[PDB]
Amino acid sequence: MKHNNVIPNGHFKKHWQNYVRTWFNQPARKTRRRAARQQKAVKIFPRPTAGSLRPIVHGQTLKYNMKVRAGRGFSLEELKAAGIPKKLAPTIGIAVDHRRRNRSLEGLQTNVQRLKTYKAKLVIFPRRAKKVKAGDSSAEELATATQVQGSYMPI
Amino acid sequence: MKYNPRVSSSRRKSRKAHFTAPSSVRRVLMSAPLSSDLRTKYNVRSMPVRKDDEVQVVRGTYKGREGKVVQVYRKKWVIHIERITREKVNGSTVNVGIHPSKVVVTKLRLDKDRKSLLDRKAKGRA
Amino acid sequence: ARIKVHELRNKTKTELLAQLKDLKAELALLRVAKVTGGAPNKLSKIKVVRLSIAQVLTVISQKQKTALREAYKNKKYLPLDLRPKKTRAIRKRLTKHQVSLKTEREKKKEMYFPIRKYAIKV
Amino acid sequence: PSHKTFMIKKKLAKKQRQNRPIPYWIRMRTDNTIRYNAKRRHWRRTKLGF
RNA sequence: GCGACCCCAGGUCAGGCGGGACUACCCGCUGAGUUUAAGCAUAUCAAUAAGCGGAGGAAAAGAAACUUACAAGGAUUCCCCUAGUAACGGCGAGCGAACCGGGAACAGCCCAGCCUUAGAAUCGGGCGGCUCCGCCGUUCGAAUUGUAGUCUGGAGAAGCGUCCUCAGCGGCGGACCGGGCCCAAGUCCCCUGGAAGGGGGCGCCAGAGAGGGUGAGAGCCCCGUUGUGCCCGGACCCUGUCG
RNA sequence: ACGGGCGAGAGACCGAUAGCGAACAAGUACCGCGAGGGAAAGAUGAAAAGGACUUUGAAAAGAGAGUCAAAGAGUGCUUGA
RNA sequence: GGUAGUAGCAAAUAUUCAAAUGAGAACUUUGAAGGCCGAAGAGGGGAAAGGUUCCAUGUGAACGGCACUUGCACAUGGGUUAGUCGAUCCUAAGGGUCGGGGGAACCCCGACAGAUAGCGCGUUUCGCGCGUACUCCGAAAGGGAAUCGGGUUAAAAUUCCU
RNA sequence: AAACGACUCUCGGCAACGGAUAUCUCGGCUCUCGCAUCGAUGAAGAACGUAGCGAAAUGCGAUACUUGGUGUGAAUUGCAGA
Ligand SMILES: [K+]
Ligand SMILES: [K+]
Ligand SMILES: [K+]
Ligand SMILES: [K+]
Ligand SMILES: [K+]
Ligand SMILES: [K+]
Ligand SMILES: [K+]
Ligand SMILES: [K+]
Ligand SMILES: [K+]
Ligand SMILES: [K+]
Ligand SMILES: [K+]
Ligand SMILES: [K+]
Ligand SMILES: [Mg+2]
Ligand SMILES: [Mg+2]
Ligand SMILES: [Mg+2]
Ligand SMILES: [Mg+2]
Ligand SMILES: [Mg+2]
Ligand SMILES: [Mg+2]
Ligand SMILES: [Mg+2]
Ligand SMILES: [Mg+2]
Ligand SMILES: [Mg+2]
Ligand SMILES: [Mg+2]
Ligand SMILES: [Mg+2]
Repeated sequence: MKHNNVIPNGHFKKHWQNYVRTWFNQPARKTRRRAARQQKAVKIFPRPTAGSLRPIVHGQTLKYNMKVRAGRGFSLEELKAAGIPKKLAPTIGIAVDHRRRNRSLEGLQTNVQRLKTYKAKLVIFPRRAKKVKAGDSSAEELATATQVQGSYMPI
Repeated sequence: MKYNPRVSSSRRKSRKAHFTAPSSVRRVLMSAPLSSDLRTKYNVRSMPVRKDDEVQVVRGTYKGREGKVVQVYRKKWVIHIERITREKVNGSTVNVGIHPSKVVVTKLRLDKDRKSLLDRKAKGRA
Repeated sequence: ARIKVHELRNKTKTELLAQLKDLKAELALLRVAKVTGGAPNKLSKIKVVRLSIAQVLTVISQKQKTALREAYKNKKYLPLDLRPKKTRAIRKRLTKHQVSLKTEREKKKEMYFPIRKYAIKV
Repeated sequence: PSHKTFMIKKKLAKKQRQNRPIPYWIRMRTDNTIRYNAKRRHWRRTKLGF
């Protein structure tokens, strides 16, 4: 060691050359993920490609509590307030999270309004074509049904 | 430009495939063009060379020679013609190998399979 | 004079056995000729006779196996040599029905709340 | 030795059969690269090590 | 002496299961020293090499006895960042995570226990049938020292209302995959050459000028290449429609 | 995740002392009691047309002659420091 | 490459004469002579070890440290015959094991923690009586059922023939 | 009389020795992608055999360089025969 330099602390004393991960497959990984997404979209047609609806939640800790992001799933309290049975929500594209507690009225009300908007914007095909049930949509609505590619409810 | 992902442009792979081709593939690889009259009549461009086919050489020292094919030596990638031969130092006569791509077929030996192949080739050209 | 497989299939077991015996005797005679400086014409027949013997044996074996398979059809506990080979792991696998088995509550869940067909437009 | 096992004798028989020159017609084959029997053995040069 | 049960013994009894092989990844165990510290013992090398086992196409993990202290997130896994940071360390040499935040992907569930007692409603074997990966009938056996069913904390049981939801089959297609067949254009004139595939002239094809072969740098000699058309077979899964 | 298995596509990589040890009957020949160790070795010509025949020699071969565009390409055969 | 056609070819008493073959003979074969091994051999057989080296015919090159017509080299063929000779059977020092006891496991101890194998009599194949936990490996010199002459091949014989 | 010759050395042509150089390549190395399929129904490995003419490699199992089905459609080939 010589001269005025920062004290070196390179962590290269083990057999590090046997644990090097290169990224020569990055374009291949991107292509494979795009192919998987396209196959999934074809499979779930006409359901939206963005996936199931997610709640609006706050960021954790003082650094991000001013931020709003997407949570795992809607709380049981939110589903009850919105009138959506918890056993039915997953089947109609609504994620359910039985763990999330509701501590404030603002978040619960925001998620209830979000669920109401989703219900207003939702079209449900009947289980059997010739049979129409309570939750099914009219033929006019069903005819003009298409798959949505991007995020239908940006947060 | 090649676009099929299951075909290779590698020189090494193409050479290996050609030089390790089995007899059935070698037969197709050993194709020759048909004459102008035969091409007009059958609406076909080229055919695999057969034993009893009539052939006219169009390249090399035997550019004018013609005759009947007498052997298709697939292992050697050459055919043998009736009178296209040469004399050794001994004085005996040996046939000279000619590559099928360098000859022209003037008369085909026709059978059921040959006619079927000719019809199949003509159908695509329409 | 050549042996045709499709003609062998139309013969009975006794005739096939007699032909096999004749072919074996001819092969033995050809071997004797080979060991006694036989001519190339006789030597070339060894391959033909061996091929004929193999063809006759194959036809006999296939007929016997077909008969055994027919006899054991619609029956459980077949002979091991007549059972499907596949692979060991495949043979050990659970059947499709066993794979699809589930509890009553799971059946009720799939009957009551299956994944619905829906779109998001209006 | 005079006393030998059956298996050793059979192995020795195979070794004797393998100790011969190549057929002459092998050299005339199209695209032939074999010049001689590279695995020839002499009882005094290399021992079988059985 | 007979009978019931219990534990155990012998069966080439009827029908099944297991051992072993491979190494790139994966799971469990065991486990150094060379080396660095300018010596060396803690440390480092390394929770590594060697050694002993166990799987698959991935494995492992996985549905909070979690993260945090926020206006709160919400199974597991992986990537970026956190971060060479908090911490650890003859506080020397060195070592060194996690949460938040942004992304890839997303999926949730099954049991034990109180709750049939108007009868084990459960399951295995043999035998006989059937539209045979299973269903039905009959007969033996397992099981009450508990097989089915309900329940799993997100709940749930019971009671009362609401009248909201729930029951298959078969045909023809689409989607996916694996194959088969045909299909463009010069080998025209002159020269050098053993051989034009070289030079010069005149033409042509091109959604085909990727590549290879043939007697020397070949788009048009041959196989192919590009783009259509037709044909065959799997996967019984997804999807549209029809009776 | 994936230096094994089966099957594919590529490369500003190596070009026979290089590149895997191995472009070849290479994990072969060979060595070691054994555990193990482990090579060397690619190029005629377009086509064998692979040199008939004469002569000298015991023979290997030499001198002529012949094939080929070429033997100033004659089977350990492109070139040959 | 120089060294260099140099260092070396020297232990085991020794060769000689005539003829035959051959292109070629100090080195092959025949005969004669002169010597050696001298029965605890330079003779005649086996065990281990080797594996065709055994026998016949032929021979370009290489090899046989000079040479070769030659041969334990090369090439093509041939050759090893058992009721009696051996293995095979028995057990020795010991080895390998069940069960049991240890062990993460590869594995360790080894009849020591245990319902042994089975063996005899008569039979409607069932009954009766005995039954101390290995009926396994381990000797071509230990133990041990049985062959002798005579003859025979290029090469086998107590094996082939009588 | 140090001339001709021999020797040594040196320079050039030619001929030897050796296999460098150049031009090649059915091989190697590296990256990426697809799939998931060994075994008591006896695997991997190991041995012995098998062709008219083979020792090795490759293949195969006394049906032994292959039997049978199907596809393709006139060869295999070093020689001989069918
Ligand atoms: K500095
Ligand atoms: K039953
Ligand atoms: K239960
Ligand atoms: K090497
Ligand atoms: K040359
Ligand atoms: K001689
Ligand atoms: K134990
Ligand atoms: K014991
Ligand atoms: K003995
Ligand atoms: K006698
Ligand atoms: K000179
Ligand atoms: K076949
Ligand atoms: Mg798993
Ligand atoms: Mg920083
Ligand atoms: Mg995160
Ligand atoms: Mg039953
Ligand atoms: Mg040239
Ligand atoms: Mg073309
Ligand atoms: Mg004595
Ligand atoms: Mg001898
Ligand atoms: Mg035990
Ligand atoms: Mg005994
Ligand atoms: Mg080079």
